[PDB]
Amino acid sequence: DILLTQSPVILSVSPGERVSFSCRASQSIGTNIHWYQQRTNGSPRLLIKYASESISGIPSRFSGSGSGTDFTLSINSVESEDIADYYCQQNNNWPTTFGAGTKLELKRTVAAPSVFIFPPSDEQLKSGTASVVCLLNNFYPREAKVQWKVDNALQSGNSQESVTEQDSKDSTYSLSSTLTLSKADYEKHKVYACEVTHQGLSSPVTKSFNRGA
Amino acid sequence: QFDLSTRRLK
Amino acid sequence: QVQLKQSGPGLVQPSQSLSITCTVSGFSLTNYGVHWVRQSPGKGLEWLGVIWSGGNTDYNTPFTSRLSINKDNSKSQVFFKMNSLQSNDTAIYYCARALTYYDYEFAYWGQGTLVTVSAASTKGPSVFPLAPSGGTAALGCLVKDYFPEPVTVSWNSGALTSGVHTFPAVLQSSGLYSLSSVVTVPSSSLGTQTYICNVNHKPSNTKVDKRVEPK
Repeated sequence: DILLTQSPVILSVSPGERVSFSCRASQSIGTNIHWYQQRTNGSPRLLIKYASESISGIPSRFSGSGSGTDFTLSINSVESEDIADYYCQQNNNWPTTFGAGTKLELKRTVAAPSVFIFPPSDEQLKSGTASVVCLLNNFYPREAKVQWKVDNALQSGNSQESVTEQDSKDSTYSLSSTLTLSKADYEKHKVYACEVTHQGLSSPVTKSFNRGA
Repeated sequence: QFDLSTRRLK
Repeated sequence: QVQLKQSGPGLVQPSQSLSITCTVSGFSLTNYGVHWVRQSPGKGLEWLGVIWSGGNTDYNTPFTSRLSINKDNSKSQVFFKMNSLQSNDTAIYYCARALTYYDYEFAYWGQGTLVTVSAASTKGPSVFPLAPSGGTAALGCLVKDYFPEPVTVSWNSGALTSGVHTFPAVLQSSGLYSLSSVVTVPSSSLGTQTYICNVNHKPSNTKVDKRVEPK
C-alpha cells in the first residue's frame, strides 16, 4: 500500500492569509491525487481531482499542484468557512489510500466568554440525580478554566467539559461544564457557583444561584 | 486522531 | 440532483454482522459504481470495497473474507454487509460515488453511518430543560444517559439555527453518553416565542420534543 504523509498535523492561520497543505507519497504516484474537505459532523467533500483539476461548485480560492511524491493543496485567502480537516487520496496504486489529514485552525481577536449558569430542573431531580450546567459562550482562544464551588467547597472530579469546534462564522468556541451530583448531595447545599477564568477577562467571572432562588 | 463524535481530528 | 442516503446509525454486538443500505437517486446504479469507505480513530479514512455497474465486486485486501456487497438496480439500493465485527471496526461508514463510472474520485458521499461495536444494550436518553433566568437570554436542553451515539438535536423543527451550539457528547463513567444543546435568544422573545429542542435517538427510536420555558 502507498503511505501518504500529510504535514503539518495542525495549521493555524489568520483570515485572508495564504495556506498550503502538504501530502507526501511513499513512492511516485504521478499526479493521481485527490483532495478532500471535511467540516464538523460532515462527510468528505471533493476539492481537487488529479493534483490540480478543479471541481464544480468549489470556490476558486482552492487550487492544487505537485507531481511525483510531493503535492500541495493551497488556499490563497482563508475564510472562516474554511475551518475543517483536509485529506489527500492517491489512486495511482491499488488500493486507493488516504492521508491522515491536516487540521486547519483560524486565529482571531481575543473574545471574552459570556457565562450562564443553569440549575438542575425539577424534572431531573425526580431521577435522584442533579446536573448543574455552566455555559461559556462564544470565546477565543480555546483555553479556559471552570471552577465549581458548592457552599465554598472546591468541587473536583465531579465535573465534565465539552467544547464545540471552531465556529464557521465568527471563529469562536463555546464550552459547557456540567457538575454532576446526587439528589441527596444537591439538597444538602445552598450556594452553587461557577467561576470562569479566561484571557479575555481581567478578572474571573462568577455565575451562581441559591437552590430554590 | 479522528473523533467519531464531531467527525473532526483532535 | 445526485444523492446517497444510508440507513440509520447502529449498534453491533461483538463478533456479529453489520448491515447498511445505500439508497441512491439522481442516477442509475447500472451506469455508476458504488464505493464503500470507513473512518475510524485508529485507521482514519479507509477504502473498503466497490460494486460496479455490471455487478462485479472488489474488496480491499484485509476485508476480502468478511465483506459482502450487493445491490438492486430496480430499487436503487446498495447492500453493505460485513461479518465478525470487533471493537476496532467501530467507525463511521460511508457509501460514495465517483465522478465517472470507472474512477475513484469521490464527489458524492452518503451522510455516514456511525457504527458502534459493543456488548452493551441500547438506551434512550432523558431530555431536561436548561431554563433561562445584556438583553440576551441563554437556554437549552440536557440530553442525558443514552447509548450508543449519535443523537440529533434541532430547534423549533429546524427553523432556529442562529446561535445554536450543540456540544460534542461526553462519555460518562456509567458508559452512557450525555450532551447539552444551547441557543441564545433575545430575552424579550421569551414571552412571544416558543422554544423546543427536537431530540432524536434513532438507535432506540426515542423521539422527544422538549419545551424550554423560564422556570
